[PDB]
Amino acid sequence: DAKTQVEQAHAYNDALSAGAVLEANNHVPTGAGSSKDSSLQYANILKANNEGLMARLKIPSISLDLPVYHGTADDTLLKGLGHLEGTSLPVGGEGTRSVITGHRGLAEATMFTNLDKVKTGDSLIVEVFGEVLTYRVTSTKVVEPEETEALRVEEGKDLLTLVTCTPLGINTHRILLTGERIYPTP
Ligand SMILES: [Cl-]
Ligand SMILES: [Cl-]
Repeated sequence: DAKTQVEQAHAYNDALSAGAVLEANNHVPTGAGSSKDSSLQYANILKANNEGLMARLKIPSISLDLPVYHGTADDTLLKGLGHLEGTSLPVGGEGTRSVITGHRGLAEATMFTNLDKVKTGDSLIVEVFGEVLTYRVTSTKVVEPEETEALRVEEGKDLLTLVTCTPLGINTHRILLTGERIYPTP
């Protein structure tokens, strides 16, 4: 059912027009995608356990290794990183953009506090249902509270986008970065 869950994820990504927006003065990114097939149920795809675990994300340059969950509810984001519903599931594919968010500034956990230390050329590594996908960081950006940033699919690229979030009512700059799929020798 790992084989199948990954095939289901690709089918979901095929039906989805991925998109997101970082809204002005919003503490979390906003999902902004649509699906040509709503029978592919998000919660049930890449469902590794009953708590909604999807994947793990590693960023060796900042010693990060965290669980990735379905969705970006408040409680989820205190357990780990949230996948932003409306964006591609993190199984790759041409014309995909997967968005994952996590807190900065907490005392109780690091989460994405050191995301600003990530630089172009660094690896982002997704471990998902037994597969390992590597992305190389190609852009980093500070998005100030007053700015709005659309996150759209780019051509036939296979993109992973990470963005910081905060608790509700904490209005501060976001760190946004994107990596593109690469293929290290196995
Ligand atoms: Cl593809
Ligand atoms: Cl805290």
